[PDB]
Amino acid sequence: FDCAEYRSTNIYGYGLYEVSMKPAKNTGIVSSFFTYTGPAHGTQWDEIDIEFLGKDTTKVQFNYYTNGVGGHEKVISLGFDASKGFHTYAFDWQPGYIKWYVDGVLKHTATANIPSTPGKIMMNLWNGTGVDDWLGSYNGANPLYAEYDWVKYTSNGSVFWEPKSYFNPSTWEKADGYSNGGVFNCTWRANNVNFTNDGKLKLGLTSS
Ligand SMILES: [Ca+2]
Repeated sequence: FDCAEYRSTNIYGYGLYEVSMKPAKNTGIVSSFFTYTGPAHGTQWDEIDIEFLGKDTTKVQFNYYTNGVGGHEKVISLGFDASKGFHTYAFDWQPGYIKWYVDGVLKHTATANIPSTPGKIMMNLWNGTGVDDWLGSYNGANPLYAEYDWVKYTSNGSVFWEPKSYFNPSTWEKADGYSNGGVFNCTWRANNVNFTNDGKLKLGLTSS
């Protein structure tokens, strides 16, 4: 299986991160929006996540890692099926808290051991292996898509607006030609990152 990952080339810090998206629906997969920096780049592993488990798109999972330590998973019920339309998901990341919102409504707050290292904005779609309890087993269904209409990052003195109508190499990069291995049971392919004519980033999960 081939999957997809899109990531910023720059780093961003504290502020409001918003994305308008529509995750894919299927057992065994995840569609995400998150920030990330790792020892892979050094720093210290700090990451804030919005993950949609395809097994049940009526919920969304929030989580974070501070210094390689995670386990802050919070599953919230949305009140609607996320895969049926675009909604706005955001997280307000400040030095002493992370606040998550759905369509402008506050849904979760965290104040413990909050990350502080600036990272890249990343979006991916992938199928797991060895985590059937978390994601359900992946059944090989495909192609599957996760779509993103726009991304916005607002700090108090700047705004990063990305409407996703075309590929901009100075700002983003596509993952390609490798697998994360581990529970990621797919290889990242640049060809699986496409832009629709109407201005949406469309990540796909396909066979091969
Ligand atoms: Ca757009």
